Formats: sequence, C-alpha cells, structure tokens
Amino acid sequence: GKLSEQLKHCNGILKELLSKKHAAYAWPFYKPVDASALGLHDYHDIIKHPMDLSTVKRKMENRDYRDAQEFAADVRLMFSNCYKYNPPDHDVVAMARKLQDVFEFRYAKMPD
Ligand SMILES: COc1cc(C(=O)N2CCC(N3CCN(C)CC3)CC2)ccc1Nc1ncc2c(n1)N(C)c1ccccc1C(=O)N2C
Ligand SMILES: COc1cc(C(=O)N2CCC(N3CCN(C)CC3)CC2)ccc1Nc1ncc2c(n1)N(C)c1ccccc1C(=O)N2C
Repeated sequence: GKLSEQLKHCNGILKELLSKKHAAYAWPFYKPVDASALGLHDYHDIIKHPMDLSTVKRKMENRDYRDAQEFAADVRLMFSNCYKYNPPDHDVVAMARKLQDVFEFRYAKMPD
C-alpha cells in the first residue's frame, strides 16, 4: 500500500538516474567497480561494501527492498563509497555530487 507506493517513487527515481539526460555524469555508477580493470588495486582495501545502480536495479526487480529507506541506504552507500575513496577535488566526486543532487531532491518529494 503506502510501502508499494513509496517503492514506486523509488523505481521512478532509479529510472531517472539511469536516463540519458544524466548519462554524462551518471555513467561511473552504472556497474560494479571492476577494481582490477580500472587499476584501483586499493579499492577493496578502502571500500568494504561496494554498490552501484545495476545492483540497486536487480534488488528492486527481485523485491529485495522492504521499504524506501533500504533503497535510499543503498543509493547513498554508492555515493559514500565514492566520497570515501577519492580526494574531494576529484572529477568523479563532482559527478557523484551532481547525480546525488538529482537523487536527494527527487527522493525528498516522497509521498506520505
Ligand atoms: C565500467 O565503467 C567505466 C567505463 C570507463 C570507460 O571506458 N569510459 C568512460 C565513460 C565513457 N562512456 C560514458 C557515457 N557514454 C554514454 C558512453 C561512453 C566511455 C569511456 C571508465 C571507467 C569506468 N568505470 C568506473 N566505475 C566506477 C568509478 C569510476 N569509473 N570512476 C570514474 C572512478 C575513477 C577513479 C577512481 C574512482 C572512481 C569511482 O569512484 N567510480 C565510482
Ligand atoms: C580510470 O578512469 C578512466 C579510465 C578510462 C579508460 O581508459 N579505461 C577504463 C575502462 C576499461 N576497462 C573495461 C573492462 N576491461 C576489462 C578493460 C578495462 C579500460 C580503459 C576512461 C575514462 C576514465 N575516467 C573518466 N572520469 C571522468 C570523465 C571521463 N573519464 N571522461 C572521459 C568522460 C567520458 C565520457 C563522458 C564524460 C566524461 C567526463 O566528463 N569525465 C569527467
């Protein structure tokens, strides 16, 4: 009921984050970090709980999220992992912040 409706809002946000109008800055978050492929041989020493939008999408499709808060927690974990790993002046941090602005402003419109 209310929870289904809230997760519908989450699915709409997720669709938007994956949409072409944000693709120029959303792309680092589309898939799990392949640390070896990117040469980030310290990534898994620093980041204990990787997260990315394709994993959020699979969990949404599979009904893993019991409420909107767990969905939001995973999206914020993905952004926090990016802020944890990188210097504050890094290009990817600016990209994360722009996509997080999109996320937080629409998440705040949650029906209640
Ligand atoms: C698998 O996704 C990646 C692709 C590429 C790559 O080959 N590119 C970059 C994007 C470009 N596309 C852009 C969109 N366009 C529609 C199609 C073409 C094509 C050329 C480069 C990196 C990719 N993955 C990626 N994962 C996690 C990172 C990270 N980078 N950012 C940039 C980081 C960089 C350094 C240190 C940390 C990170 C990081 O935090 N994340 C989340
Ligand atoms: C480590 O970070 C990057 C790496 C590469 C790259 O050449 N790769 C990484 C992906 C590729 N792997 C794929 C799988 N395979 C096993 C082999 C390894 C190997 C070659 C390319 C881009 C990287 N980071 C990056 N950050 C911000 C951008 C930007 N570019 N530019 C290029 C953009 C490209 C498209 C749209 C926007 C941007 C952009 O604005 N920024 C700021």
